[PDB]
Amino acid sequence: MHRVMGIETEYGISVPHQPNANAMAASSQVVNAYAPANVILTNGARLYVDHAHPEYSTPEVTNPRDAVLWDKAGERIMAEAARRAADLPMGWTIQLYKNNTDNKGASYGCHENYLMNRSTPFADIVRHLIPFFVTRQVFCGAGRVGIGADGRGEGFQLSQRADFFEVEVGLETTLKRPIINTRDEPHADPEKYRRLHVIIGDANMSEIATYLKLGTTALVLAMIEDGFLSQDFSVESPVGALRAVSHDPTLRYQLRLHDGRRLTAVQLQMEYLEQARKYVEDRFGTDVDDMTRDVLDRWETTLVRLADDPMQLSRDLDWVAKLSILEGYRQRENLPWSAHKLQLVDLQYHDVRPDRGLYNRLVARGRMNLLVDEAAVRTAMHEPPNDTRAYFRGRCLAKFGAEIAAASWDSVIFDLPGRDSLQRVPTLEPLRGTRAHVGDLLDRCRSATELVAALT
Ligand SMILES: Nc1ncnc2c1ncn2[C@@H]1O[C@H](COP(=O)(O)OP(=O)(O)OP(=O)(O)O)[C@@H](O)[C@H]1O
Ligand SMILES: [Mg+2]
Ligand SMILES: [Mg+2]
Repeated sequence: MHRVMGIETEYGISVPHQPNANAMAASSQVVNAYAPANVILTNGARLYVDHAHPEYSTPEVTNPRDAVLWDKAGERIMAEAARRAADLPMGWTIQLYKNNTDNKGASYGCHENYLMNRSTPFADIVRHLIPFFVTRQVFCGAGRVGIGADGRGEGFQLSQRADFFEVEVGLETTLKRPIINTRDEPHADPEKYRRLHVIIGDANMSEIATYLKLGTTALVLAMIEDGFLSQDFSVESPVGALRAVSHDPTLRYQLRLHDGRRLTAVQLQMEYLEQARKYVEDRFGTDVDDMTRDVLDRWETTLVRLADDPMQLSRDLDWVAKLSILEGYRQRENLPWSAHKLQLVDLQYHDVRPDRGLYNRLVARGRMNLLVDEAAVRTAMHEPPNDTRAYFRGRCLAKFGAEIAAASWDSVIFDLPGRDSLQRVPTLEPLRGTRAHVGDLLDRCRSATELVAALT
């Protein structure tokens, strides 16, 4: 399938035995440790400090798989960065967790960006997106021990971010956290593209969960752009139903719909599913991508698997995988969900360290289904996507990085010796500046000045 998307994960950061240490500082020390604080990677990825958290923004990708690949790559990058921070003269040993909460009452988001037609009514987006985002935590939920933002509430939930959203629509602020974020920063031609900023998702360790999160959403976004959805999935008290779903790991609870019909999160997801199948069949027909049908079947299988038993998905889904780890401890040690150990286990699951990370052990123990190979994940660290402008950005920093004064999604600003003014080549088109467009040019160009000349 093809959708221009990206995943910006704000990594949970902690400094052991460092009450004095500042998040902004620790978050910066790690981002600066990888430099050899906004840093653009050869990956086309972005490393920077955001909200006092180290953040990794994948390069722009055209599919949920590559998004998975370059997000995962970000984990390896975060781990490496944190290790280097300890190697630096500054002694800080920084723990990084890919998670949405520190269980202290603080919540940092894993953002998913999608490129949509600007012509797509935002009202239709909100209408059909809200119900989807509320109920997608079934597979997407990283899982969280403790209920409510404070986490003092005894229990296990699907979503780590669910308790942190008061409002359904609006701009994301420090005080309020909307389900549907109103911020439009396309970083692409504004008339042609709208960048949908999805803040409601939990950062997933599981490659499948991320795949489904991005894939299913991408599907739903397609139907919204084609105005395919006839019905209204809108839910009364979506923000409440959001938490409700998260708060029920059994997924028994049904949402109340403005049409009056009652459906569980999974049933509602199935509604989107068959609608998604019905949409792709109508449009794609036989030409449908393998990945589109893969996301389709994985979405259907998951929802069916979920309905029958959640735990059979323990290899695929974070919240189920974690729940597996958690229920084990509980049965073995007879611990209530109020047990602090369960929270440490919840947190440790997201630990970026290969040895310490519970998800990472599961992967090493073969307890998780991977959608991508570690060999590719490694390459995806220094190597950008070929199908996106990230290629031009990434390759430039690698070869021309020395001559580059600044880079972003919007452009790459070179400094050419002999030119008093900085030369800016904007990457406005996410789909341009790919391996095909700039690939040869970047191979031939001996210098940035030579490259800038070719582009001009
Ligand atoms: N045109 C686009 N369409 C879809 N996704 C995009 C686009 N441009 C960038 N992205 C994605 O957005 C992420 C970069 O987001 P960034 O960390 O800069 O946050 P932001 O969008 O500036 O907002 P904030 O700084 O408030 O989080 C990348 O992971 C990338 O994949
Ligand atoms: Mg960001
Ligand atoms: Mg963001």
